[PDB]
Amino acid sequence: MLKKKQLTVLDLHPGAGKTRRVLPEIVREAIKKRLRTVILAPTRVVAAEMEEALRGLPVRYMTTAVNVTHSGTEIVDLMCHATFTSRLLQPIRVPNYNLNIMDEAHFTDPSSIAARGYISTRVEMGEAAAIFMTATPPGTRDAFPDSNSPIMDTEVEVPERAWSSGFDWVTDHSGKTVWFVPSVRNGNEIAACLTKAGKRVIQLSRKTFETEFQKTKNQEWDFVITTDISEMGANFKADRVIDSRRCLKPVILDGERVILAGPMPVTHASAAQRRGRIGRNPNKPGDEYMYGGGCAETDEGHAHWLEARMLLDNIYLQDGLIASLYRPEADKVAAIEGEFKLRTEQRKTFVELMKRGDLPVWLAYQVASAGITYTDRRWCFDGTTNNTIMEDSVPAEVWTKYGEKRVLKPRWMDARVCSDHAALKSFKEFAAGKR
Ligand SMILES: OCc1ccc(-n2cnc3ccccc32)cc1
Repeated sequence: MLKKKQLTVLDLHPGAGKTRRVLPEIVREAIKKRLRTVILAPTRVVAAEMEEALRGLPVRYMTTAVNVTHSGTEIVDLMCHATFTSRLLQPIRVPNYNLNIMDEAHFTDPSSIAARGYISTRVEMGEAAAIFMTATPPGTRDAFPDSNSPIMDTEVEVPERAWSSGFDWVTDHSGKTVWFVPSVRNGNEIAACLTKAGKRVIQLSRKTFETEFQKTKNQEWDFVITTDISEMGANFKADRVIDSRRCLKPVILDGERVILAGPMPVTHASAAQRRGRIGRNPNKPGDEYMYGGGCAETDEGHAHWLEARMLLDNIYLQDGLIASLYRPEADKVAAIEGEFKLRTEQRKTFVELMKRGDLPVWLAYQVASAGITYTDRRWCFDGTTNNTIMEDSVPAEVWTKYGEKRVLKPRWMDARVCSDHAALKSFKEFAAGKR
């Protein structure tokens, strides 16, 4: 695998030991061959699990998820997918890694797709080697891969709302269930219904995942209600997955706004990862996978692949060359390489709107490309009436940094800034000039 110009897809089935068995063998070989190596973890939770798998090996943990004293002599770096792409975008030196290892390489967040684009382009140029570790590479059509123990697969109607009757199988279960929902708001309603029926429920989503995932270890629980973030190497001692088989799809309409379309079917890769949360213990056969819909290739025309192009157009590779998307996922977007390349000062603005602003990539791009500076929030208030953001069925209002109460009416509307109470709170703080 470690030979230059090679990209290896390590596609062992979920739970086959890619992270805890194969990765340390790769890292030992890389250190023997003096290969400057990066390991990319999808989440801080996975970064911390990797530290335990790699304990004893000289690895620099570029994450405060790991409390360690480095020797200063490590040639293997470990960081999150998003940290890698973030450092590439910023005026910070990123070494030209001889070996690029991406764990949970199916992750479809924009920064992960961009990282795979950059890495696969370096390999195609003859500059580097890469290993992409995932049971579900792009375009996989198999939702039911192999497992460590037999799984009971059942197609069944799954609730997406509070229910009073007709789903006794949900609550009659005496084990632990991981339940994949299409959104935070949908999970909130299911979680409230289970709580009212006497169940102990933990909710996971992107913003809460590091903090809340620890509860799955520290407290007894009956249900984990999760969004798709638990597709990225989240491990549970569970005996059942309930899978809506539904997700939200960010869609750019008419180049001018982002909507959260659906819910609609998950990809086969997502469904396989959701199912792959169970059947992991060869001593516990008959874990259950209950699934409530079919799969579809809903990654086609998904905003994340366009956002990945906006990130890659703004990463230096060599002169004016621009990294391509990883070939198997390159058709998911109709984009022109370089169309989103910003001049130096607009690029800095773009980066700060994502990093400090915490805005979605698409929205950061609209603001930066308009020649707006990071602290200029006038655009949060001067949009069309149809861009009015609602809070409890009334227009949302903030006090501007000038001390004026104004209706939130962004010039560019991206549904992800108000998809749940926490998102809208963060966007209100941004519009007010509070970060
Ligand atoms: O680019 C942002 C960012 C992310 C991670 C870190 N970081 C945390 N612990 C570290 C140890 C070694 C090198 C970098 C480290 C710094 C900066």
